[PDB]
Amino acid sequence: RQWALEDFEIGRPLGKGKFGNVYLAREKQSKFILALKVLFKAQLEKAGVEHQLRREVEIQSHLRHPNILRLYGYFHDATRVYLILEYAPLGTVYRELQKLSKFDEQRTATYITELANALSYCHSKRVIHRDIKPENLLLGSAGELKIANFGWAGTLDYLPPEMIEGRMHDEKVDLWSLGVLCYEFLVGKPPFEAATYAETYKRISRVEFAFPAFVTEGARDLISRLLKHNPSQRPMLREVLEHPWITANSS
Amino acid sequence: KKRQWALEDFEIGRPLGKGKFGNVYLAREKQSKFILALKVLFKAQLEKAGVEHQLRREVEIQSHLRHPNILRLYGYFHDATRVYLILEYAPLGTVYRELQKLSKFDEQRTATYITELANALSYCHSKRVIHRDIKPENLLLGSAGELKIANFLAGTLDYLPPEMIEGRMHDEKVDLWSLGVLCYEFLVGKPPFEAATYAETYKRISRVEFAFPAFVTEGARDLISRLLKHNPSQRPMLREVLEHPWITANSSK
Amino acid sequence: VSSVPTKLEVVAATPTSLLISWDAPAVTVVHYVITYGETGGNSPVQEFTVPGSKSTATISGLKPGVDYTITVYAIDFYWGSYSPISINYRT
Amino acid sequence: VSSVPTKLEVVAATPTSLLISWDAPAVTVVHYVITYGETGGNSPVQEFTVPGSKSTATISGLKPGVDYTITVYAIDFYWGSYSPISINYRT
Amino acid sequence: PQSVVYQNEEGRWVTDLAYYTSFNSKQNLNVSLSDEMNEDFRSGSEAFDLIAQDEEEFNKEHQF
Amino acid sequence: EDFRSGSEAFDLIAQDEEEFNK
Ligand SMILES: Nc1ncnc2c1ncn2[C@@H]1O[C@H](COP(=O)(O)OP(=O)(O)O)[C@@H](O)[C@H]1O
Ligand SMILES: Nc1ncnc2c1ncn2[C@@H]1O[C@H](COP(=O)(O)OP(=O)(O)O)[C@@H](O)[C@H]1O
Ligand SMILES: [Mg+2]
Repeated sequence: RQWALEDFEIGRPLGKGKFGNVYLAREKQSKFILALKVLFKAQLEKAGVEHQLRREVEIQSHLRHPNILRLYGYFHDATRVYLILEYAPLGTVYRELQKLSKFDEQRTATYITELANALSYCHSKRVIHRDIKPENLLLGSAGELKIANFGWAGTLDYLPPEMIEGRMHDEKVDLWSLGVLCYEFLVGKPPFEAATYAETYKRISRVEFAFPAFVTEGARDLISRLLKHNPSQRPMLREVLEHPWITANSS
Repeated sequence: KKRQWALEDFEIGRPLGKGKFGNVYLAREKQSKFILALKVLFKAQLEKAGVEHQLRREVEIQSHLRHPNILRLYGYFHDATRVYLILEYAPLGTVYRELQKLSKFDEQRTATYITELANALSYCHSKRVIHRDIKPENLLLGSAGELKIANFLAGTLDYLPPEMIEGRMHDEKVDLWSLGVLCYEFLVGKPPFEAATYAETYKRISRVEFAFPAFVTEGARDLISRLLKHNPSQRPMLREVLEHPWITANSSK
Repeated sequence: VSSVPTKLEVVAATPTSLLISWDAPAVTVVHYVITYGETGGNSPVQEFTVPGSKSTATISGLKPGVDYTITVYAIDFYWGSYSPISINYRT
Repeated sequence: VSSVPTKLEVVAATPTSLLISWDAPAVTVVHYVITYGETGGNSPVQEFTVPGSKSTATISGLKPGVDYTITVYAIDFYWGSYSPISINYRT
Repeated sequence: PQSVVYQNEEGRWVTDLAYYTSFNSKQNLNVSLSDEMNEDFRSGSEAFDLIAQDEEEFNKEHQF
Repeated sequence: EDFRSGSEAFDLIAQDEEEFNK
């Protein structure tokens, strides 16, 4: 539609990021609770992020799922760009993990099944995310998972072999990322984390990881299934949702 | 042992170029008197533009690729303020500069370039590597006027196939799209899809809407029309390009 | 709202022709779209385009003594149209 | 020159132990690799790491009477060791 | 003859480009450099200063 | 909680941007 700031009421800051601030906001008619991300044109143009942002919008815009954070629209003025985004009361999973250190089996498997559902939809539309990670994972009213940020240290922890190596890739990259995420949830740090780019890269290419003692036979099995070098020996998303460990522990 | 590269290993000569991220200089390795290009990138600006990750990854990738039509990386090292790349010297500049001097290329030069690239890309595919930047500004010319692919909105968007601009699954057939855009940019001087605005540019790519100037031969039109197909499965295979009657009729190779 | 362009004035006019002007917006603009039509008189709106370097626009072949509405839109390369500005004019 | 850290000195000493120090490097270091070996040879060089946050390190268990070469290496996340710096010390 | 090497994911010996790698071969540079160009080669101090010059030039053009 | 509207909101965002510079 057509929009300007005049079309809705601004609350006060809901977090401050690299290019500007999300604020709470309400449409003047309808009275919808929504988030309003704002980005300063001059800093955007300065970092050369403008092209990337524009494509990400257009991609996100065509995805509608209770588990994928929705983008309602965008608009701009001389100095800034504005994203009408779904509000997410309970923040980022990254923040929730830095609080609790690690997550119980029940919480994790829930989070997984949400993520898997989201990605079943994406893959229905031939879209791949390639950057599923905790900083990208926002928590809903019911503590529901909303995946955000579609478009493209810890710049490589969730990446599979075939992408560090510039090789052909498919949807099985989200499955790798999912296994990485399962591990991080249960264990509190990623499985291939090393001190250096090169040592991390060494670890991923060899799928060299180990489990803390306390990790259960169930999670071990599923995580192990997901982190296989060969992408064609990773499971389908159906098989994850049907996994004994997942059924057992998901809300 | 385990000796590191250092600036001291090099005689530094005249600047060959000045870029977004720093200068390239002609250089000569001291023990071996090899003639090299030394790219210096400033870490400040790499951080500013957030590409340090992309760079590091592409350096690892180029280390495994050896082909006469791919620019050779020999090494890399760093300072407090710079990453340095030791590259093969390409003494005849970029095809961009050559495409500006001439406006457009004739059929013979074009097809010869396409052939060289098709070999380069067939090699990369045989190593499972895809999506190489084959835009004219990333093609250097070697000492016999052979193409060197280097890997270190104008028409940028035009070179990206629909599946990539929509975030869909993509295979080796993306390199066949790029090659068609390039073939056209060679014969014509401009890319086929560029429009006034992002939205219009994207509309044309996704709907594969474009036109040939009238001087373009039917043969060229056949090749380009097939490379620029929406459905990747429908795009030719590299061998089908190398053996295209337009290509074989017109190439030095 | 505060919009692009900022101030839209009709700065000369005849029974059947007029000239609109605006303040050059500093923000880089690809081109301006200009819509004009008979105000709330249920004939089709009419539309043309002006390069972003230009700051005026001239319309001729209008109807004498009619109230007309003139909308100017500026277009950014990436982000689409800015919030528009409108003016009403008789004759 | 062009090495990180920049100047490197043995600040202290026990008969069998020494403390080395350097200037906080401005660039961000992940960790430092510190190595030391009998400058003679026929004996293998010894290595250990120190957090990027530090600018000093102890070396213990040295032999009374031997000359040692001590090399410091600063490790960047993406790019690896900078050019190293080193120094000699006796007993 | 000098190079650092390591074994890969599959156990194949491949050469690390972070270390000095001697150019152990007669080079096939099919190119004559003018005397003028061959004369512009600087090593040592005079060489660090060339790049230094160009960095302070670069930085203040991007307002570093 | 407290949803400002109008030029109050305008001032809010503008001030935030001014600050963004630092
Ligand atoms: N829908 C939302 N609900 C709640 N907080 C949000 C929402 N969208 C973004 N935020 C907040 O915006 C801030 C900036 O995060 P993000 O949008 O990822 O920007 P950046 O990557 O620049 O930090 C964070 O505090 C994040 O929690
Ligand atoms: N290997 C090389 N041999 C010869 N000239 C080179 C080489 N690499 C770069 N150049 C020259 O230096 C210029 C700047 O390098 P370029 O790759 O364009 O930098 P950037 O990627 O920062 O734009 C090139 O346009 C070309 O003229
Ligand atoms: Mg712009």
